[PDB]
Amino acid sequence: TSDESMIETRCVLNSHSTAETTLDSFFSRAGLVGEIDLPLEG
Amino acid sequence: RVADMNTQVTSDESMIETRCVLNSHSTAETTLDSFFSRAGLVGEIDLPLEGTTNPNGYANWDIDITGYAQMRRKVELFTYMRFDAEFTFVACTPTGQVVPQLLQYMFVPPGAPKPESRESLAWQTATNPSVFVKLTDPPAQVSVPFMSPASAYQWFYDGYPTFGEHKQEKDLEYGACPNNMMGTFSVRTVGSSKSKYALVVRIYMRMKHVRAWIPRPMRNQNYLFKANPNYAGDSIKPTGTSRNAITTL
Amino acid sequence: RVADMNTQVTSDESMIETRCVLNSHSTAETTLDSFFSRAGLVGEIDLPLEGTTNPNGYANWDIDITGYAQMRRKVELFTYMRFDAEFTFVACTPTGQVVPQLLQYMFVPPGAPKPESRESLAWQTATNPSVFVKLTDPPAQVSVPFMSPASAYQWFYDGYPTFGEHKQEKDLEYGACPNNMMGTFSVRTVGSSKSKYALVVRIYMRMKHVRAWIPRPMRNQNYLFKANPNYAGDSIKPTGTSRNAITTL
Ligand SMILES: CCCCCCCCCCCCC/C=C/[C@H](O)[C@H](N)CO
Ligand SMILES: CCCCCCCCCCCCC/C=C/[C@H](O)[C@H](N)CO
Repeated sequence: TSDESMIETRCVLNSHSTAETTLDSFFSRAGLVGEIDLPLEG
Repeated sequence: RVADMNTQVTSDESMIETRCVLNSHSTAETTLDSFFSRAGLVGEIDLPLEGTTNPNGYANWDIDITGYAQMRRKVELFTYMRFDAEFTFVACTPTGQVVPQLLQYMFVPPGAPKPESRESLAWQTATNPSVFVKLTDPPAQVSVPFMSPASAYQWFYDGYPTFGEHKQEKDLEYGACPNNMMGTFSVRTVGSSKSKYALVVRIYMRMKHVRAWIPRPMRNQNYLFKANPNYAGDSIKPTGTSRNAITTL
Repeated sequence: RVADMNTQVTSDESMIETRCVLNSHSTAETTLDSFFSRAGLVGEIDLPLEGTTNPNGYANWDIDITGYAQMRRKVELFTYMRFDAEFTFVACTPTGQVVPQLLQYMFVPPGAPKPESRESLAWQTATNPSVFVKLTDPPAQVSVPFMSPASAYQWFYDGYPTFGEHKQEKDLEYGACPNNMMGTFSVRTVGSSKSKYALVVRIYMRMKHVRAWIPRPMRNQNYLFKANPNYAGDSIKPTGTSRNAITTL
């Protein structure tokens, strides 16, 4: 509850960016989605 | 209700008589962005064919740049040190040969699963930053940001990470600030079967946008262990060369 | 950079129907300056001829107004109580006779020497406030200020005066606030030889400019010891009279 109704708080300047929790940050990372085998004798 | 709540005609002047000297001498090469933005060897990864070091074609190199004396002494001139890093990986045969082998560098941040094998499912790198590159390609260069939870990296941590009583079994935790260990750098040969080439991955790291804070004395003793200021006590050498007498050179 | 540093037409109205009543009823007699500015017996001093109480013609009465139940219960309605006192001393024979005897009342504040005899050198009263008066004279009346180091007198002191561990031998110090003990009230017969009259000095004390703060429950038990809320545990009586049954009167 925004830390105010539970404890006494000081002023904190939250220069904490939320840009890394976006979908374009959480999902724009290449991951293995397919492996194709082209063997010689298999 | 309480009210209590450039030489001109010790700056060379007080010691000798001086002429006017126009000092067009730039200080731009002594900056941190000049002294530290030079890539140095911070890691070497061995992927041999018959050796017992990394025989399965994969290796998990814990990110610790204090493994080589040159760059370790360079960065250990300070304690607190915030920078972005240009990481370069020069993969080659132990004979120096450039073999047609495909490798997968993978940055494994703390908490991410370290691969237990060459064909591990952690190599799918759906969220981990990973590099796919051949040895015939030029060395893989990546820009690594300042990733520490702290405001700067900390080559000297006078303290312990955890609480509780610190016995001799937990004495290895001294100086190990987890603001500096940033997971492992995982290398594999991308394939089900064992690679036919012995491989050496040399990590060269160049720090950009460097900020460093607290200068300490340099390292005048031989480094022995990574992230450890331990020195050979029975072979302490002086900071420099010696003289047969003080009245002579 | 932080920003954190008189009845008219429950006031008789919600229960019954009321008429308008002009309440010209003064509240001036229920004030502290009305309830407490009445002199009461706070001390009796015996100076007999053959008794062992004060046989030498002098007495040192420690100032403690909790010696008589009426005024003690009056003032003990509160804890904190700041006032100036009108002290009256009615000296007489134990038979009530008014004898031609000269007495010396002497206020001995804490630190001042208590007289060890009738002819003590403390009776020179060069700094101590002292009263010289005959028994044939009217009772000696003096205005005593508010002399406490505290902001009010304190008939109940929930604590100890000194520090350190409080054993059973030091248990008598409980409730003894030295903001209230104001030395002794010393009486003598002014003379080298023993007075020929048995004497009784009755201290009557009237408090003026009274300020009292914290009302407590009154005293519903019999007082036993001065400056002590001790009660007879095996003979605890109720606050009032009893009834044979609750459905009857
Ligand atoms: C795709 C590869 C990405 C590589 C990411 C590398 C992370 C760079 C972090 C470098 C910061 C210092 C690392 C550790 C510091 C020291 O060696 C010791 N812990 C302190 O003595
Ligand atoms: C010339 C005679 C002067 C007489 C001076 C008398 C001083 C008056 C001080 C009265 C204040 C209270 C005295 C003590 C209070 C209580 O009896 C107990 N200490 C508390 O229970």
